Amino acid sequence: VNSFSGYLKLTDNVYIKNADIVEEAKKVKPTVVVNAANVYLKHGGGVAGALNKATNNAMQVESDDYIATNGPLKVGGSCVLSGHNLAKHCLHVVGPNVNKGEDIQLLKSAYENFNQHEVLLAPLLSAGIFGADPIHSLRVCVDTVRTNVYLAVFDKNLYDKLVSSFL
Ligand SMILES: OC1(CNc2ncnc3[nH]ccc23)CCSCC1
Ligand SMILES: [Cl-]
Repeated sequence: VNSFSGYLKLTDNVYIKNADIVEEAKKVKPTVVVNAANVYLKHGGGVAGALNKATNNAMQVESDDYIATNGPLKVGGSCVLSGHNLAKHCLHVVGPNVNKGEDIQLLKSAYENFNQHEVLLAPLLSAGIFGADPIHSLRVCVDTVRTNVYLAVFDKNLYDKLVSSFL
């Protein structure tokens, strides 16, 4: 039993809600919140910009030190950093950005990072400004993640379409 509330159950381990991931994180304070990161951990917009703003830019400061030490992530890769005021940890995961020409096949590799964590609050990878089809992202999530994932979908119209079309 956990403290996530109001989710629709899609499968044994995947749940979905119409919610702002920032507000969800502030309420639940989960062990792991997933960021929709880019390889440079430049949290300018989308989910990343919103999560960073909620940390008063502390996420960006920590991320800049991480990159200065380690260099960029790989597309499909991840790193674990602090969750600041939002969660214990933030798992920064880089899905392919279709608006950059990146291979959508890397979406499965990105979701594999979730399997290293028993429970996560997450957005749909490569959705929104990363330009992939969110219906496709949900399918890859369900077919790849085996740990317990609570998906927050900001857009109510999109949430309803994802539910209604789910196979
Ligand atoms: O959910 C997405 C990604 N974007 C966000 N998701 C959750 N919380 C968020 N807060 C700010 C942005 C944001 C992908 C699925 S379709 C609707 C958009
Ligand atoms: Cl977005």
